[PDB]
Amino acid sequence: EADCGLRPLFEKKSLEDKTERELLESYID
Amino acid sequence: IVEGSDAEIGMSPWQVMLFRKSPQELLCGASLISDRWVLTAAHCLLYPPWDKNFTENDLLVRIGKHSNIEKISMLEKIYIHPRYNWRENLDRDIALMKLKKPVAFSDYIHPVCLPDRETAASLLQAGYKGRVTGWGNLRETWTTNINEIQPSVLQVVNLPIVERPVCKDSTRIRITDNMFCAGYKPDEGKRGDACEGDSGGPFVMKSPFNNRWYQMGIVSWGEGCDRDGKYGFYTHVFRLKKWIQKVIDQFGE
Ligand SMILES: *[C@@H]1O[C@H](CO)[C@@H](O)[C@H](O)[C@H]1NC(C)=O
Ligand code: NA
Ligand code: NA
Repeated sequence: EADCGLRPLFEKKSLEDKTERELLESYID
Repeated sequence: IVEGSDAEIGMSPWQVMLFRKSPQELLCGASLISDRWVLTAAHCLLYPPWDKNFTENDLLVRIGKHSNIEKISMLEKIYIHPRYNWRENLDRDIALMKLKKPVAFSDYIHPVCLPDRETAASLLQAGYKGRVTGWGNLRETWTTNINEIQPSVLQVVNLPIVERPVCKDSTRIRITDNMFCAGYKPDEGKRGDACEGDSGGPFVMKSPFNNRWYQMGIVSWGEGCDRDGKYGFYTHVFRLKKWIQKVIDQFGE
């Protein structure tokens, strides 16, 4: 996989983008 | 993208734009899946009912664009799924483009993952939301001017996957397992869709298991943009991954 799917400006810096939580919430609800 | 928002800087670093080389013209979205391979929709490259049949030499891709951040690459070759059905319903709407040479990764250029069986099984469920990005039109139609529906920044919209019976019920087109549909229902209030120019671009989902982004879909076709009771249709990436892998294994040494 190497580092696929891990964004340098987000995951790699432990930052969330403004709407990703909405995606994860839909999986859990 | 209709009813989306401006992407944050570096939000979608796998984003690729497909252009006619000269004269210049934005054709489609695409996505970066390694330093040398770009994934797109077959109909972006081959579609005889609109007299479309591009070769490698007809095209350029742009990578890392938000709004020296951005990279222009030539293509070595294009590979279209052998069983892509352009005659009927766009079944197997998928193509690969191999870059002339590998690109360097940066903060703005980074590949998306392809799903494995477990990720696809877990996440491809009715109501689960994915994310679509593109430089396509902001609405199906314009009211004041042609440019009020062309965005200056990459656009992003989150959309839930829809129940298969609802997808099939919404259109006369014969839909196959190699397609899923996504978007809000009339009664859900919220809106959004891909539109002209977004085709070929990625539908991605973020794994709760490993927090990586996975490309589950490719913007394929719709009936208008953001219409009540209509949904966007997307190529089922995982269902076609053996073909993807076969192409990369054969032509990627
Ligand atoms: C362009 O023409 C056909 C149209 O169906 C296409 O399948 C093919 O890839 C291209 N032609 C040749 C000779 O390869
Ligand atoms: Na769930
Ligand atoms: Na709709």
